[PDB]
Amino acid sequence: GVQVETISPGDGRTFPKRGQTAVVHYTGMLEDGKKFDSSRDRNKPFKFMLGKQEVIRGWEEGVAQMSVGQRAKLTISPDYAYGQYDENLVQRVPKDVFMGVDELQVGMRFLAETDQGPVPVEITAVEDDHVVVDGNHMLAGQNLVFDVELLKLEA
Repeated sequence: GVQVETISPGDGRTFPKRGQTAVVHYTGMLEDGKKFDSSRDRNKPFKFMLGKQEVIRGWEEGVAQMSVGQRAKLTISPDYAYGQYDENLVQRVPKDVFMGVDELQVGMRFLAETDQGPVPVEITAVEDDHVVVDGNHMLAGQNLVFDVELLKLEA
């Protein structure tokens, strides 16, 4: 699930509700603390509507527990973030499928035709007779930690 630890208190009175626009500054990190996203690095607060599923479940339920002005640590499990690692989204392609006359790089990300539709995949390994294509989210299976400050509530 998601756990909320207060960093700085809010007003303890105004809390997000469905359909309301929450305005936040956030820093996203892996469990070890390595940063992967931060609205503060863009100098732009991040806005999202509660209940619209514009953010992960840990945010939907975690930010709802925060009052305006509050800064809090959100500890989020994979099921409440970008999901567990899906082994069905990893496959070995015999290399014949790829038909470029120029470099085919490990780490290249692109939209591939999948049974679920055109979705992003990544070449994570190339072997002599096989290419490993991984469609998992880059953060799949990762416990995440967010520094979130609820700057405003709007509607």
